[PDB]
Amino acid sequence: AVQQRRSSKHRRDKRRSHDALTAQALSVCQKCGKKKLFHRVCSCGMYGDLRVKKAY
Amino acid sequence: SYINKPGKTSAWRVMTVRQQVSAVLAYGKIETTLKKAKNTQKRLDKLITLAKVDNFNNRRQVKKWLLNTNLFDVDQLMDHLFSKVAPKYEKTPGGYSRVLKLGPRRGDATEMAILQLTD
Amino acid sequence: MVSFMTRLNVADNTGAKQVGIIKVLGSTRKRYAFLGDVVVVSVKDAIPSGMVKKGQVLRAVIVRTKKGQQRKDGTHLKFDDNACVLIKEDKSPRGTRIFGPVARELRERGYNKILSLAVEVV
Amino acid sequence: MEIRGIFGVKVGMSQVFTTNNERLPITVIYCEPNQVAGVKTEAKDKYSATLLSFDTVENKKLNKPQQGFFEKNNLKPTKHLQEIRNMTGFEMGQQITPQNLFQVGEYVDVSAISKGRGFTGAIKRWNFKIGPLGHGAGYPHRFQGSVQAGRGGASAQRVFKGKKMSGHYGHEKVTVQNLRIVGFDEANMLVLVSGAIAGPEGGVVLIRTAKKKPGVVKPIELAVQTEKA
Amino acid sequence: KINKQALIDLVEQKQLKAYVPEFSAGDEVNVAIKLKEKEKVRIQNFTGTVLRRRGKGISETFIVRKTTDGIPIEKNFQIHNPNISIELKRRGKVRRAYISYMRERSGKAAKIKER
RNA sequence: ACCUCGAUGUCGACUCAUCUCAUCCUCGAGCUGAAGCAGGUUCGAAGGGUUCGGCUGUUCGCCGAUUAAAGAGAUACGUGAGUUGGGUUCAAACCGUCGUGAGACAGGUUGGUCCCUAUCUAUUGUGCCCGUAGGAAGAUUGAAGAGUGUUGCUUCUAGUACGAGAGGACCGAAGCGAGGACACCUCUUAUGCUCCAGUUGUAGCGCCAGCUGCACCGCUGGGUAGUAACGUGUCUAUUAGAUAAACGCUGAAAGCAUCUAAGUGUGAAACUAUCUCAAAGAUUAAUCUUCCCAUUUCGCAAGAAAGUAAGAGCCGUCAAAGACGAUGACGUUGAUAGGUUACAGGUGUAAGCAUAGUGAUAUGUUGAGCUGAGUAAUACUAAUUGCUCGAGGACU
RNA sequence: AGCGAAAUUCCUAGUCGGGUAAAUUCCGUCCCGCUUGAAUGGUGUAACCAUCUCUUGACUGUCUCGGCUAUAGACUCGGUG
RNA sequence: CAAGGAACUCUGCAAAUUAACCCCGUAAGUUAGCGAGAAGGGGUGCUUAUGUAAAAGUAAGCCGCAGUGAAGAACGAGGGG
Repeated sequence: AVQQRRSSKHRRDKRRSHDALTAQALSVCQKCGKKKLFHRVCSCGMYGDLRVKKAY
Repeated sequence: SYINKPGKTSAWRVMTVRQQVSAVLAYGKIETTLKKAKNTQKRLDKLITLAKVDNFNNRRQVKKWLLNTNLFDVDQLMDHLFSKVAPKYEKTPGGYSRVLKLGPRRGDATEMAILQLTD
Repeated sequence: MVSFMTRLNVADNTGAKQVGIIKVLGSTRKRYAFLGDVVVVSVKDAIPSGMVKKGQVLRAVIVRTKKGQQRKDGTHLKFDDNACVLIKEDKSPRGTRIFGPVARELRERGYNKILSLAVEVV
Repeated sequence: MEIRGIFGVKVGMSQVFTTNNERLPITVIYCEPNQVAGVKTEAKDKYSATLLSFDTVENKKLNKPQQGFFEKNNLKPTKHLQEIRNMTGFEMGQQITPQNLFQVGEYVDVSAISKGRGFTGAIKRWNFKIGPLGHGAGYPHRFQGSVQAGRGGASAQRVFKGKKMSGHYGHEKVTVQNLRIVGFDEANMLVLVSGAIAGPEGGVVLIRTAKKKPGVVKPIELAVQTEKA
Repeated sequence: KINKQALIDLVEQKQLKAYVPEFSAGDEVNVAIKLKEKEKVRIQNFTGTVLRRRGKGISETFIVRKTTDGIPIEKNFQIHNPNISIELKRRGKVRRAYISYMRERSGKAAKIKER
């Protein structure tokens, strides 16, 4: 199946109005800088207590 | 449609669950997909709870849920369990382990997560 | 469940050995032959020492349903075979004797005369 | 006709042996005494109805507007508020008990949300016959059927609106009519309703006075066991 | 608002008895059926083996199967149905909670019995 | 032969049907060479119902069993971007015929390609943004709608009206059913691939037993929950208004008569409500309730330091929901989920032990042991020590 | 001669009997065979048939009327396209 | 996958039952070779014992729903062109 008359560029630009991601959340760890995503581990391998992993 | 890979059927799932729980018992920390770790923690805490009895029936029951690794053999792993795993988990009922959320993977961008043991 | 074109065994002295239900009565497509109904049947195999032979069609009453139905009395009944009693288009039947136990829920729909000549009632 | 009402939640199903040597499948509904939140006659808001509260909860688990509305009229802080048409006999602050609302064996209708099963297919939604599977089947053999009403310039040239087609099913308020209540329990605020009630346990359940039967009463009685070894 | 979801049995408790004996499948029992045709209360006798024991409280149902004159008969009983007297005649060695072998097992073969 | 040949895909059944009324049934009414039952014909009424099979490829048709009846048609003689190719329409061949022959025949027979990931409209649900008189949470109104609106049998009235006898009701009531719709899992079944019991072949746990891996889930018998139905409960109606055909009342033109012109009525499963569902994007964007704001001073108080306190969103834990989005419950006063303990429920006597026995095996510990979802208590683990949008009433 | 409403029959859905609750299909028999028919062979013929057709025993989700499970796909997230 | 068992469909198309081992039994017809594994029935596990070279074979005992337990092993009958 295919269209009869070709869709113009403005139809495409209208359609993709909703294909936009939702931004994530910035978070400042109490024992780590390098602002991170909320509800996950940090970059310094911590989570506020529990140095569970290294940085490697 | 036609012939394809066997996939993630139940037998493969439980086999991977047992392998993962044996590995995490052998070492202590495991990084993997969050859902799989959350599912496997049930069997993990089941085995930990059943291991505190220290009886031959419990040994026989838990034998069919453990696969050895490079660090410990099956007998070595059972000896480790009877040595330094049970006594620490007598004062805390259930919830012996914790799971935390790691960042996304580079290639698949799926939610990685770590599972470890705690007091 | 005794549906369209179903074999069942005769349970009376009619000279037949095997009978087959062909078309149910009542309303259209009711597809049910539960206890107490009247159904059109056709005898398949007939032997001498009887009164009727093969080829002809009759109207009979089903008695035995292997599946069994939950009665409105709180008790369930089951059977291991299906059978029917041949009648002569009236309340009184052509049968003179009944083989094996029969039901009782058909008491409200009449036919107690037929019910009165069974070996036992369950 | 005047219609009373009450709210509650279904918690289970059992059966009860009644008189005349037969049974009755029963659902058990746990209701809790409520507070009449409001009554509106047809001379104030033109709809004579009654707003009631149910599923009482503590105060620290409720938003500011609803708790303020509840404390304005000196009522219990409650979770659910809903209206029932054609009821004016009660008054603000009065409690409603099922034992003081009906008789032993009258007829009352029930309503509840439906147990949704997700995006249910067309076959289960409208009981359409499956296509043949032997002697060839094509790619599909489970589909709603041809909705076409005619080709050409102007015969149909359109899929008719409201044709039965797959989609959302369940999770929609449904009702069952002409049911008989049998048993009560004042010590546990419990009622027994004959038949089955749609909606899983934990959802909202509403009992209203029947309309097809305008409140006729015919007794229903159960037997009591009297056998001991 | 908080509920146990066990009140079903809490109200079911009133329609129970102690006459009913504890028994399982694989035993021969004879029960009596009371029939009421508006007069002449009739007592029946029904003997046979127990097939299953499912359900709890008021939902406990069981099956009686018998073979008479070459015809098998099977009936299902709710335990707490009114006017149902049940007694234990003979019990033997049980193997399964629900038995599925009563259609190719006939006489002249010793059915199991215990002490 | 006027559109189509740089494509308009023809028969038939299957699924789904829709529509019209010259009505097949149910409904009402008249007439009748209509005693009653039972008829025959006509008049309005299309909401609903309108069977299953054997024959040939099938409508056509025959026959069989029945049903209140087994309607008449159209929609590209409905629907191959929905199937099925039996027939028609391919290349093969056979038989009869035609033809001197290649070959053919509306003559007969056997085999044989059926593609397409949907752009829009339409439709089924479903969401994001804006919108509604400042902003949120709600509760209702029902403008315009949709769905549902078949009925059979037996008994009572009653062997009563009627007819002579035989025969045999209109009007109402009761119960029993069958179609189809709504849900439910107490019983009954099917299913139940991280459950229970039994068991073979093999590879290992060094070895006996006991195990796991694989052998269609290895196999066989069950079964938690969920899930459905062949299972169970309800619905099929009661009624009001205005009515169609009809039947009237009184009364006129044209002193009579007249159902009609005025006035007034009875009156059909049709029409509008009473039944169920959704509903203010219903621009006629509706009513009410609560909560918050209006904070000295700066062009249009215009963003000027305070940009809601009301709430919502980001993220997390989940199923009463769930394709994502949404809905619903809860985010440390916290039982939301996973644990641990208690139990239900299912399976059926766990291993080991003691012991009889040549030995499989049997007997007591042992109605024990085990358990995926179940019912609860319990902060044990995860929901953290968080971020963002969010006010000066726009118009009398 | 033999055969015969034969896949040859338009009339014809030929007659009749049988199988069937019912047979435009099947088997057999009836001949005025349009144009049957003898080396374009005629007639039976044991066994063979991925040959065609007819009836029938058991067994069957084809069906009465559908239902459940698992996967892979589909479907949201990532990469490519 | 309950009950039915070919009733949908042009046609039992496709699917499912019979499967191997050895032991009985097997008709009409027939170019006498075949038809024929015809059809239709029995059982196959384990332990002990008896035996021959081990086996194969037999007797006694044990249990389950089931004993080529798993998989891999043939649906026939009849009438024709």
